[PDB]
Amino acid sequence: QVQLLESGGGLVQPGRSLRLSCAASGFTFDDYAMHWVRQAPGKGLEWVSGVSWNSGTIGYADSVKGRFTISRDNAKNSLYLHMRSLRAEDTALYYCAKAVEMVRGLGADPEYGMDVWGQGTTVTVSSASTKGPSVFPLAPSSKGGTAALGCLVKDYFPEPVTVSWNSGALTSGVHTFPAVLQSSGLYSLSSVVTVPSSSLGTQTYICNVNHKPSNTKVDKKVEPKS
Amino acid sequence: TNLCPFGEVFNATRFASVYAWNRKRISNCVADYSVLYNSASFSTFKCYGVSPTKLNDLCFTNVYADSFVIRGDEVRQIAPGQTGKIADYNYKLPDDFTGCVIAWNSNNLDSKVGGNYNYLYRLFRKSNLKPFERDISTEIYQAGSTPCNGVEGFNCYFPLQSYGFQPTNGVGYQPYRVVVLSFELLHAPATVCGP
Amino acid sequence: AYTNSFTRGVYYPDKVFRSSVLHSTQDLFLPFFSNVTWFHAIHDNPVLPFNDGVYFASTEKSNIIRGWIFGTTLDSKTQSLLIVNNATNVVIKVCEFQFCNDPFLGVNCTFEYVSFKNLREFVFKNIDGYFKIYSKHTPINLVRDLPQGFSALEPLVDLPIGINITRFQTLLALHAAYYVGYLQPRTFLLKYNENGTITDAVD
Amino acid sequence: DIVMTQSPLSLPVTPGEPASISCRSSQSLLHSNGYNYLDWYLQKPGQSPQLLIYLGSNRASGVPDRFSGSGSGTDFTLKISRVEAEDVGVYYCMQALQTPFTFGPGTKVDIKRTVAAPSVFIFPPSDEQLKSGTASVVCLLNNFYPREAKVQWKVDNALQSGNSQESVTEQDSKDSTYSLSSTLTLSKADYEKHKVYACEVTHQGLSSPVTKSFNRGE
Ligand SMILES: *[C@@H]1O[C@H](CO)[C@@H](O)[C@H](O)[C@H]1NC(C)=O
Ligand SMILES: *[C@@H]1O[C@H](CO)[C@@H](O)[C@H](O)[C@H]1NC(C)=O
Repeated sequence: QVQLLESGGGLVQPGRSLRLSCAASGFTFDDYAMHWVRQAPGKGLEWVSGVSWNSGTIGYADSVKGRFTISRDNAKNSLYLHMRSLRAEDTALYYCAKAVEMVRGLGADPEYGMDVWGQGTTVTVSSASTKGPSVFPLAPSSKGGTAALGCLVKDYFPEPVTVSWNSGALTSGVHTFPAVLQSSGLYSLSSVVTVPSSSLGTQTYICNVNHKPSNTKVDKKVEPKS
Repeated sequence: TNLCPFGEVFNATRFASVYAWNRKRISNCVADYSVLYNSASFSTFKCYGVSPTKLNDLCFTNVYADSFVIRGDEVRQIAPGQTGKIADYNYKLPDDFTGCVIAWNSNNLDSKVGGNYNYLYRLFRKSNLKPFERDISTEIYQAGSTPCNGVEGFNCYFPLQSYGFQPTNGVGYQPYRVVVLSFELLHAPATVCGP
Repeated sequence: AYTNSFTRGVYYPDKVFRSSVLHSTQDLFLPFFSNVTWFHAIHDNPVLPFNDGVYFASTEKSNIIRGWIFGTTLDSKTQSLLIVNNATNVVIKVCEFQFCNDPFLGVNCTFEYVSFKNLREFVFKNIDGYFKIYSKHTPINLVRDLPQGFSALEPLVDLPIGINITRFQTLLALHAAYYVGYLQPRTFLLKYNENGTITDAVD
Repeated sequence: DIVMTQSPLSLPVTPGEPASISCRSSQSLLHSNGYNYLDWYLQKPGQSPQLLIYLGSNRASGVPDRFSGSGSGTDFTLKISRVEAEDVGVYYCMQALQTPFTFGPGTKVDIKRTVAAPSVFIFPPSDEQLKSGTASVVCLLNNFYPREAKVQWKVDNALQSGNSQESVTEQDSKDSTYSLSSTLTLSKADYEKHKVYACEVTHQGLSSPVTKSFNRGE
């Protein structure tokens, strides 16, 4: 079966190089025009580069022209992308896609049809030492009906953190939002659950934060304070 | 009667650079040499081993097509003799050659408006090539007696140099596409024969 | 343990018939009377050199030898050639195989092809991207050594790959003996007999 | 250097109702062959995108016959005759005429329901933000439709900007509602100066934008 496996991701400081590699398995590798397409985090796609059947590049995107360098190898069924002089705006997923029309199968030669897509890598760029999360409480407003309370994680890097409530049992009424990015690169997010207010002043509610790279599992007992 | 796919090599949208010239096999066909000679688009059709007018009755065991893109001036360095620079560092022809060379201008296609970069040519090698050896490897190359610490500061220059290929230069500099046919009559049953 | 290679190693260099004629040709042969390396399979399978092609003689009554791995890198790096023979399939492949040591069952690819009671002797050569394998199978009843006698060596197969090979390694089945010799550029005089089969040669 | 646009920007569809989407260009993509080079692409939530239509209308391989493509010149359309539960996500149109290629901003297709109003909450910084110089305020909006809604961060009528950010979640599978949350961060030099802080929400379901305010000290 057709497979498209890419590799090369990892944290890289700004002003360095990387070499992404996409390997194809299951078809005439030299009988399709490959493409490399980025995907910004939580945004739309964006074409980056491509290469035709005869190892002839077809130009790069307008805002990236000057640094990226594509190359292809039909003997080893591989497609390489060298990247130089990075900036903080080049963090995104990267897929390597394949054309549809076989050359000489019907005017000109074909370039469209990005049909088969591999699961992209997760290239990222930043300059910040790995710091642990800070956990903050969000007590009920104490205005009550079903009032909501939560906990907010701030200044952590990198992803992913995992937040649960009541050690894992409480699942109906939870909400956790994606990790927004901040000024200094230290991320932040929060989670919140809604519980009956008459059931706030005496029950037990704990949110549990787990950070894998920093190797921590912190507990937070959230209750109204007055 | 199943014709052979030459149209997939001459009508190639792009042509590999000179230092990584494409090298394609062809076998089990009936090759049609009538079109490749009568065509009015070429500007240099030359044959050394066998004159073009009698290719319709020579059966070869095998045939190879080399394809690349070179400068307009330097097309006069693809020949058995006539050594120089490009034939000395990138693609050297064997002295007892039995084949043909087809070179034609592609001013419109292979040249962009602001300046191209996809085409590179080798420079600064250790020793002259040998017939048909392909050296795609890039390693930082030294100039003088200096330890090469991955440093290229007047100590070890990067070999490959980039063609400009501006669309407004004289006829001596616009790109020319080159396809070199090499015939082989090795000991084996004839695989290809013109009709 | 070394062995005296009496007269082995003479094959058909040219594909043109001859008859009852003495033809003197210079080629890459195995010199008469060399010391061929022995290998015993009790309780070897090390990496051998591939300097100038290889004459590989396998004496067999158990059929445990299975093929050959040719290359220089040998771990999913370059197109390392492989010959594998199992009960129905004789596969010649040049994939970049990902299994470090002796890939077989116990008891990044380009091209592929599919087709002490006996002596199967092969010679492997590589010229101008043509990998040529010349084989011969002979019936013997002897348990000890490489026998004394003369035979031709029919040219069997050629493969269009064209890679630099400096080492090779035979392989077996998990849960015998064989001999190896190397080739030098000699100049023989072959006696093509009446039907056209090499009946003798002088080095 | 060709810029596209799509319309509508985001539309809610309901199973069993035909869908229609228009992609517009700047230069007509009619090539010398007579083929338009536009392509229509789909992305499901949480997976790699997939091809829908190539060469203007030519249906792609392996997709059902429920999609239709039409148009020419500078206007093309995609119509889903019988939409179902497995047709949510993002849609893009891609040119293939003049390199570099381009992708449209993207149309967001989701499941429609009855309009619902958000529930609004506010959250001031704790006592852990009184010994750390960093003060954060969080406004929370849950269980609202549709996607569009907007917030003002108000401090003594002096609207701010830049420093306040926001984030939203995916559509809840069962009741098909959204949740938004905004955060405002500041130093320890002005937080303990201004008194009344307010989060203002504007949405269709509310007659007037709703202001939830808290006072300092109290
Ligand atoms: C395609 O190749 C054929 C055979 O060489 C030639 O006759 C024809 O003019 C070519 N057309 C192009 C350049 O597309
Ligand atoms: C195939 O071989 C190449 C050699 O560079 C390697 O990079 C790649 O990971 C290999 N992939 C497989 C299928 O093992």
